[PDB]
Amino acid sequence: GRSTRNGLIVSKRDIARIS
Amino acid sequence: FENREQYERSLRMPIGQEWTSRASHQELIKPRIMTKPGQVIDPLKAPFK
Amino acid sequence: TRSSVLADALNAINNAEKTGKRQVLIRPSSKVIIKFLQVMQKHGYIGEFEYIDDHRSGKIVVQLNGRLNKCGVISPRFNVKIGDIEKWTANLLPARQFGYVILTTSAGIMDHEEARRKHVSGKILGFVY
Amino acid sequence: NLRNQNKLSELLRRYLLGLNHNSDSESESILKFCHQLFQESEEKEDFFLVNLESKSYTINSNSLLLNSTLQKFALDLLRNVITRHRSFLTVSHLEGFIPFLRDSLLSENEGVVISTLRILITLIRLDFSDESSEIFKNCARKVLNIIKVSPSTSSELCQMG
Amino acid sequence: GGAKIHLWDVNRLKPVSDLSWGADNITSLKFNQNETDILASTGSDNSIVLYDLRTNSPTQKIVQTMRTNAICWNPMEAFNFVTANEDHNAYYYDMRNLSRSLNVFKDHVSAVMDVDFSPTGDEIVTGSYDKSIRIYKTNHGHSREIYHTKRMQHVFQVKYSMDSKYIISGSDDGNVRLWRSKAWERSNVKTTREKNKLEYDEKLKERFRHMPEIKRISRHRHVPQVIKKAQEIKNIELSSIKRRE
Amino acid sequence: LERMFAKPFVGQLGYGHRDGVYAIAKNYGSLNKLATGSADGVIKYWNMSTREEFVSFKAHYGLVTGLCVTQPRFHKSQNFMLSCSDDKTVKL
Amino acid sequence: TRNIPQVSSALFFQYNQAIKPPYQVLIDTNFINFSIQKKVDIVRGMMDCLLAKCNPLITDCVMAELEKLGPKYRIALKLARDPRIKRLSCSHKGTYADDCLVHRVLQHKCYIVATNDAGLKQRIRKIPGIPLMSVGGHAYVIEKLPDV
Amino acid sequence: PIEYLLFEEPTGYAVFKVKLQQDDIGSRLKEVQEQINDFGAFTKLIELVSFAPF
Amino acid sequence: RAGLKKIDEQYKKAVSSAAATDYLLPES
RNA sequence: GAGGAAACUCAAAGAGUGCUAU
Repeated sequence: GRSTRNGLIVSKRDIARIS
Repeated sequence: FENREQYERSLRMPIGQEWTSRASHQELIKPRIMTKPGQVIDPLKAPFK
Repeated sequence: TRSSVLADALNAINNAEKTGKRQVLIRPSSKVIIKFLQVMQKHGYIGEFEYIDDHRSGKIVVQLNGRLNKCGVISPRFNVKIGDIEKWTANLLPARQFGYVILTTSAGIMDHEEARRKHVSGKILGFVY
Repeated sequence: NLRNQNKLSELLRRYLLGLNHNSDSESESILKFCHQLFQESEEKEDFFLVNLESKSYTINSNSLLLNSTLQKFALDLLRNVITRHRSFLTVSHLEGFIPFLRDSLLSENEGVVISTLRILITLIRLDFSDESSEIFKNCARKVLNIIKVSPSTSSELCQMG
Repeated sequence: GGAKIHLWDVNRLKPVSDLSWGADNITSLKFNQNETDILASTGSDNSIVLYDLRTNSPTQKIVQTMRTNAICWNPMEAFNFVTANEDHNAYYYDMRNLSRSLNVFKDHVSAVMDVDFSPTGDEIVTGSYDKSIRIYKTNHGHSREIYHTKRMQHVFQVKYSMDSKYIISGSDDGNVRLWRSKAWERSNVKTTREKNKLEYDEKLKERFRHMPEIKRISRHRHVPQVIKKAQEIKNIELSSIKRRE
Repeated sequence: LERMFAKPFVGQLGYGHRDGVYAIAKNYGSLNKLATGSADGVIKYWNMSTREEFVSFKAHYGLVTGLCVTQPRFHKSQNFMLSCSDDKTVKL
Repeated sequence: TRNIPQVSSALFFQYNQAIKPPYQVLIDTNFINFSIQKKVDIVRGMMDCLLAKCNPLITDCVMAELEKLGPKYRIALKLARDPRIKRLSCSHKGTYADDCLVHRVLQHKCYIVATNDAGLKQRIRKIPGIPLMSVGGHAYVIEKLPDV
Repeated sequence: PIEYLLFEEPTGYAVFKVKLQQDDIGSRLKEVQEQINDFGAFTKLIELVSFAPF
Repeated sequence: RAGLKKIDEQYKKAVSSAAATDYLLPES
């Protein structure tokens, strides 16, 4: 996932793909 | 040192083999700290502290 | 856009570790922040840390021993399963056994280790390694 | 861990209190039972094998802790019995436990030694043979050794000493 | 030394005695080598506490502007010890009068993590987070030498070989390194001629120690670039304060 | 001459420790012996002459927060060392 | 005394009949870094790519090179120190790892070389019967290994 | 910590006394190893005290 | 004074010893 | 220019080796 000041960002598609 | 006079008096004589006798050369040169090569050096112990 | 207090604390700790500073002041404080900190501390990545109450949000000061490679808060809050946990680690940690993913479950905030041992699951918070 | 050991010590005390009210406490069988506790108390292959574990096992030895824990129970049970039942407080009944008392006196753990001192104080009045009498003399020497090693007299072991 | 400083005996599984000045935790300790009954400890509140076993109680306490990470007692001076402090400084202290320090060492740029006396008692070695090891003469306040390399990452343990001829360093990179106490000296037995000739260079160098040219050569060292920029900015900060005050 | 002779580094002790070294203890009675520890919980006893380990122990689950060598007088052939760690134990 | 090295007895033309499971892989410095980038375990990936037990070897030179890299690559140093990794001693002054691996390969013909450096890769390609291992995409790849 | 050395020769037993003890830490350093080859340095280390021929 | 005093005897003793070595001169 | 012969001859250097070089 992309890294941001707020924090690392993970897409919903990634969550489904990993899951 | 406190002034030059104390300095140059300390600086006046060389230590050299050409300049001073072989014996006088040896006592002028022997270092303050002397340790045996491969022996244990232990902390000092005082007589009655 | 302002960031969450957790993220700010994490970034401050990372920055200071990377500049070699040994003490960091974090403000504001929170139970999520503090709990995540003892998780780190149990894993030894950080040392002594201390809490100022100012009658307000509060402040922390953390001793750093330089063993922290990177710590971060992951987002968004997606749920994690027990028997599946491993793959997220493989995705979210540099290597197999290196690092600790932090997860908030019904039994509290904890690394995935005490998590799988307790057979508990819940929400992921971030990572430390 | 220590906190669990403290918890175990409490239960063993709760068990001991129950025996005090147990009818078995009045029989001679318990002395044999306490006797039982004392004696019971006293390259090419690796070239081929895949290894997936980077963690090494940590060395631990809790057998001594079991020995002391069992040892402590039997001393406390024995002292509780003899104080409660006067008939058991006799040389013949307690002759066999003397070799266990002397061994318990050398034990590293202070609590078991404390219980060893408590029973020995109970048996001081009781008559004993030549071999069974030196234990009192030896313990008098040991408590001085405890006092010598101990930094301060304000200690649970030393106070009992 | 943990949350509380405890005295232990090998043959007693429980802590034999409990020492404590206050509720604060203890970070480090070091027994004395000459008056072995005296002990000193370091606390997280920037304090140094002294103890005597003969009395079984703490004896004296002083609070510093910063925490001390390590403390070493002088092998040749029973009442004298050195402390590794977190202000890039190492402080030399006489036990009897702790209101003042005997000497101060300043040449590090990060907090000194470990300090050790030479078993001869006439040099001290300091380890710092700034990736360097410094050796100081006991009567002089500046290091005569600096050790370093890329491969060492943060000095956390520095020790003198018990013969005073080598220095052992432990860093966080996972390597324990050995160093010569004097870089130019060699461990081989010398002929009486070599011993006299090598000796002559010493007094003759000590003889003209402060001459301009010899200072240029003798003082010069290869220091990592990270350290000097820290030193150069530090000198600017100090000068502004001094010009100011 | 002294500068071009200034040749300080001599070597390293074997392969070192896994994690960072945080505790070193010297044998005040033996010249060529060290006990070293790291955050990995492993402790190593070294022969300085060989730069080789006498033995290595995974002493603690936690970090080796202290290390000392001793000659315990229990109430020539073997040496003894003491290790303490944040796991709330000290091992001889 | 003019000298012509003998061709290794292990080699039939371009075929290395000598190499058999389990294999030896010498690890190059870059190979650790790229491995961490792709989240591929050193041991599991080798045994997956090659379908055989793998006995990785890190020489002193490459170990020195990693721990020369600095604080940025402390992770690589830690992974390189995994106990399943064995370490190989060296007896030459230079810390240059590229030549050391080449010299070992010319001399002993059981060794796989795990590297990504374009400079190294062609040379080992010129040396006959040396399987070449690299990490590409999502897993490792073995080039000159007839058994696969 | 070595003060006497026992050596056995085909003619007999030879006992030596160690005047100087070599460094143990740098025992493998090249310069000390060269000394063992060098008679001049070596003679400083030890001396013959007794010899008992068969 | 003591350290500065002491070096002065290291001075005078050295020169006096050197004068004594004027005797060993092999010839005249 | 390339060489040859003679030596208790006269030189200029290189390398190794030996002998208490303490």
